[PDB]
Amino acid sequence: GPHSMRYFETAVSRPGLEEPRYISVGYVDNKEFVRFDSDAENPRYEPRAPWMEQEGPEYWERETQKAKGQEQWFRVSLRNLLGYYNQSAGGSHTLQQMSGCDLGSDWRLLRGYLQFAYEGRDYIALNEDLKTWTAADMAAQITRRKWEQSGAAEHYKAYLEGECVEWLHRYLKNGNRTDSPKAHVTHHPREVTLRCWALGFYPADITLTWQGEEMELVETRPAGDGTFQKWASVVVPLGKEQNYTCRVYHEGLPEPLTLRWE
Amino acid sequence: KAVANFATM
Amino acid sequence: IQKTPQIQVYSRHPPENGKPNILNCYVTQFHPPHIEIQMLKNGKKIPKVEMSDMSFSKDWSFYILAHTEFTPTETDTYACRVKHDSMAEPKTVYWDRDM
Repeated sequence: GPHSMRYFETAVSRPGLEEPRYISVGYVDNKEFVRFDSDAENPRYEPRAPWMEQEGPEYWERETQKAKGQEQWFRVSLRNLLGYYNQSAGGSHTLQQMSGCDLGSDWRLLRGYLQFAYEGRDYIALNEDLKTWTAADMAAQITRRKWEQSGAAEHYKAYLEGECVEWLHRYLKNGNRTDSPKAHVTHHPREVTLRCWALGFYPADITLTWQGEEMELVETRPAGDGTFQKWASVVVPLGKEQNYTCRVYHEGLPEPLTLRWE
Repeated sequence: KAVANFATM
Repeated sequence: IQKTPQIQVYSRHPPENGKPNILNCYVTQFHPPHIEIQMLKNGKKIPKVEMSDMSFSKDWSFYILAHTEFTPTETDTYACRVKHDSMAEPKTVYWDRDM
């Protein structure tokens, strides 16, 4: 099937705090595999999956040193943004970045990603063409023009098509499953409530329906054990239980599960 | 491997 | 601008009185990332509350999982109390074994 790599990076300023806290987290197929936190005693990228311990000391030295470079980057950019938005000293501020690559099942590059947010809101993103930028805000135009004049896009493109694809290939060999949902319905004395539960599944993505014709739900939640939970409920007249069926749709299923109150 | 950004904002 | 935390309180394994389990407090969709999460047992703070590393979603909002060892009697009340800049008062949500 398809594959992906992402790095999610955060820098956070607070009022007194001399310097900002920088965190970088790396994901391969949405599972965390490396992490760097400048708050740590010895700040460095650590393996986050046993299959990463196999990387030599060159890996950890080069990656750790890159992260220190990012910390500074985020530090300087955090200063610039303050000025761009005519913000003053005394506030808390956040700068975020997502970057990485999507591969198809053939392992070819489907899509590069490079996006940034300031105060949790879209700031500037590299378009899918990997050549042009989108930047909504007026303040963002100082950066867009700066980055057009500097040819940054070409350099982000080179990383996205080269190094990102290349090391994901490597990681995927070193890292060598969907857990299906077990479903069941519960009964609660609302006129009664039918609650279709879904449990033990991975990945989180899932749909639950209630029926004949096409309801309360909860957001998908982690069990804490790597797997996910969800439920969905409807209010139903008494005795009229069997007239209602729940369908669960998940990628790990051979076909959608069908259930009723039993 | 992580990207190392280019020009600052 | 702040986004107010969404909170769910629930157990890892289907609930059974006397039998060990884990109580989760899942806090999502908030900004900024500074947050205080407490878990409560009959009104009393639970001591060894495990906190996941904070992460963020593709919409740039932050999320985090607090959990703790707990044993669910018929009589005990469990809550999660969240304090965050987006809310003037701390927000409390109670464990409901059926949700």
